[PDB]
Amino acid sequence: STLRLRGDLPERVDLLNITPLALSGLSETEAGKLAIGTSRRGLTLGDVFEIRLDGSDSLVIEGGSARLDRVGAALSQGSIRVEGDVGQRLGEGMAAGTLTVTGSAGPYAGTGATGGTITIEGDAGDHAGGAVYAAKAGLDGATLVIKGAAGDHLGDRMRRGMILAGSAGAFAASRMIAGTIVVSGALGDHPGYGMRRGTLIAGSHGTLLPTFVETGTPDLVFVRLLAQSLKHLGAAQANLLSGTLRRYSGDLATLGKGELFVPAH
Amino acid sequence: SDFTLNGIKVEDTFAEAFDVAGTAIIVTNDTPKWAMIAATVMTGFATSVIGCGAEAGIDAELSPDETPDGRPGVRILLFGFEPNGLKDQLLKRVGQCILTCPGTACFAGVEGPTKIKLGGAIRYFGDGFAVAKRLPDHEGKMRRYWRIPVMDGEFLCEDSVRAVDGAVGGGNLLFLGRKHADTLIVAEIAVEAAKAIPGAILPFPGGIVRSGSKVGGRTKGMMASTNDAYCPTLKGRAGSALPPECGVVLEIVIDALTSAAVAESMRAALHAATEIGAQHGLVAVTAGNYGGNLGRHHYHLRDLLEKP
Amino acid sequence: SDFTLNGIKVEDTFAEAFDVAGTAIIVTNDTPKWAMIAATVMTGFATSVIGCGAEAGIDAELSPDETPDGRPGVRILLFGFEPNGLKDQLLKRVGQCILTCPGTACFAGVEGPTKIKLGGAIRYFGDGFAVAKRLPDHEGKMRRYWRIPVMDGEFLCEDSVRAVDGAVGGGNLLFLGRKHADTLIVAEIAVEAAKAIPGAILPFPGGIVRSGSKVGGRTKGMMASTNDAYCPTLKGRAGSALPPECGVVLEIVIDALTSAAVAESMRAALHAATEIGAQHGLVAVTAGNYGGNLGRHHYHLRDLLEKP
Ligand SMILES: [Cl-]
Ligand SMILES: [K+]
Ligand SMILES: [K+]
Repeated sequence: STLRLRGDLPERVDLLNITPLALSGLSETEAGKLAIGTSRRGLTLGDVFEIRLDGSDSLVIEGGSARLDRVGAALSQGSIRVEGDVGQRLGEGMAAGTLTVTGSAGPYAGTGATGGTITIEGDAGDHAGGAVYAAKAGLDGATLVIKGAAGDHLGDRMRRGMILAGSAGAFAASRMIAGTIVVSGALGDHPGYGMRRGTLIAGSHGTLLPTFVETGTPDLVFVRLLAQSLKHLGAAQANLLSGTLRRYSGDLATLGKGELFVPAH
Repeated sequence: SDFTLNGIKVEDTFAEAFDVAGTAIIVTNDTPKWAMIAATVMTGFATSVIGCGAEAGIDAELSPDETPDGRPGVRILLFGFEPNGLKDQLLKRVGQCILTCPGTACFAGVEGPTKIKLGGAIRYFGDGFAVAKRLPDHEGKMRRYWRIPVMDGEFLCEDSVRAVDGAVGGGNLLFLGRKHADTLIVAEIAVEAAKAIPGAILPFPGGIVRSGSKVGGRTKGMMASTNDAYCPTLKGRAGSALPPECGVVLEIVIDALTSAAVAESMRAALHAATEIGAQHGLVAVTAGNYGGNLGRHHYHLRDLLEKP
Repeated sequence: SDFTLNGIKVEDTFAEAFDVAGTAIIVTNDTPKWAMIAATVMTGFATSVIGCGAEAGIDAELSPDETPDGRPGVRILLFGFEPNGLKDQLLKRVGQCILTCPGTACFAGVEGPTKIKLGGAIRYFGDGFAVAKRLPDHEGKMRRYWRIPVMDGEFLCEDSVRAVDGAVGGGNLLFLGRKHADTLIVAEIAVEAAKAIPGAILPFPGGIVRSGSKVGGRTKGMMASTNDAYCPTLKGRAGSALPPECGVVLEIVIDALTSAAVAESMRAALHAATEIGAQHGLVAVTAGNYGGNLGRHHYHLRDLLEKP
């Protein structure tokens, strides 16, 4: 099933429940009439895309705009491939499956995602892996891979899962409940503000918080397990765990159960 | 009725084994030396489930490739009557023989249907500083481990360990021989053969038992008594089941995670003992039974004739 | 004014040890191998008295000259809270790790004021066939032994074993060091020094403890919890009792039949560790105390300065 984007989007678009499972049941003529527009004037799937449908769990959106909100949200089946850029809330509340994006992503990508894998070959927006307004948690069990560079508040109020970022902006892992974030390269200023639990590993790092204390350079069994887990998934950050690391305990402002690893020298 | 294997008489009996709860754990250390120290202290004081807490043994030493840790490890089995009694014994032993040993780490050894809490209970020694982590292993399965803070570092312990159903214990075959010194060697190379089978162990000291566990007794409510029939000091009188040439008897008890492993462990012991048996004075080989109605699994030596 | 020995800082504390019930037994076999197999399975699963039944260890290996049997033996100690709990643990362990082991024989190890029935209780496994014999030893004292008939032959067991009064356990000193691999070696050569003292053992695996048993707990009613002060993962925050150069802590726990042996066992470990300590990055050596009011015996490191 392929959706060929006809042209530029005049308004923001909500692609929720436009999952290959839902699309299979619908007829090709009936599926075209599904409205995805935000505004009162609205927009139907036929107005935006050239719909080619087949009874399959695989979906490919050819062409993407930064105005594609909630793309792949609540996805429980199959896969969605977006050859282009996307908007906010990539796979909001994704249950399971795979969701790959060629371009960059908007803010709040990965919110409330339970299972499956969200891959952004481009850059992630602000609050990538972070919780939305009034949200209990951000990433909640799903694996989030950003080959490019994430913005501010990566993994904000993250509860579960794993984030594999290339680069990260300021205030990464803020208000973190739990989880694992391995950014291969630079990490912005003030990481892990309010961190409760979790593991943050980065190659470079900016200025650290006063409530973070250094533990030293410990050879831990968990690091060995996390390394083999990244090796098995083909993660580029698997090499970051090869050498001896410098450790810091989670933000002491809250219960200091989180941690931060940075290369020794 | 009489059977002869490798020129040595073998009684046409069966070994009466029982159904038991069994589980396995993999304990790793930075060196194989301390991996073994950790397991040796855990397996000690575990020769029977009725008197000792459980029946424990080391299945195999693991190389850094055969382990989920990547560090040299030990696969160590534990058997108990009830899945609750087994959980109780594993919690005690892992908590005070594994956790205490420096640089160790506990993982689930075997796959099974019922679940046993391990890391989730020792986590409470962490006094609230322990954290839990979920990671996919080399096979692709999500596993949950606990990180207990300790003096040397972190004691990493997997939350749950699985207990295999249908683990069989009590499979035994005993040897009759002329002299203790020589006949011990027959049993020694017999246990070395049995240890090799995966998932099977021999809980008794060196695998060998010298006290013949007999069901019942002469006086009052005897639950266990010595096997006067196979005692050389009670020879010559009615009720002694050993010939005048015999002067020493030794028993070999095998426990395994799978019933087939009990039979294959017995077979390997039966053959290895008889091949060299004539040289060291092995008179005959029999198996221990209780009457047939106590234990579900019967391992007849007549089925163990085929070479391994 | 904190003491510094051999270039290594030594904390000006004391080790809080407790009074405990202690006894010793000598187990002999035909070969030194099987005497050790018997000793190793009995000592296992006995690292603390609170969780495990008792605290056990092997004092020293005995030659055929040092034994009442005339056969190579092993002197093995056992410690318990109460003389009744000590009696219960010895009966269980000798009954199922010594009696079961082939070619063994159990004798009383140490002399003491209180009496513990040992052979007189295992004799009931004989099912009425066991006999008692009274014979004078090489010193001229009349001793009573039991002869339990078993498969391999007879399990000879002395009727009574003596329990010495004033056995002390819990004497401990812990090492702070830069790296687990190297500092383990410091603790390893420390236990080898401590083992040598007669009448003293180290119950934990290989003599070393990695989990700092701290009295109390943060929440609810906890009997034991991890020692967050000496945990390297909880560094940098208030309440961490170790400097930034330190990254690993290892504890050594010593039990002995006599109070002086605990101090002398501590002294040898303290000196052996520091002599080689600078080579392996040993930062400092301190001792674990509970406040002074829990344990009667206080072993201050200020009195252990004199060379052995
Ligand atoms: Cl939206
Ligand atoms: K084996
Ligand atoms: K010694």
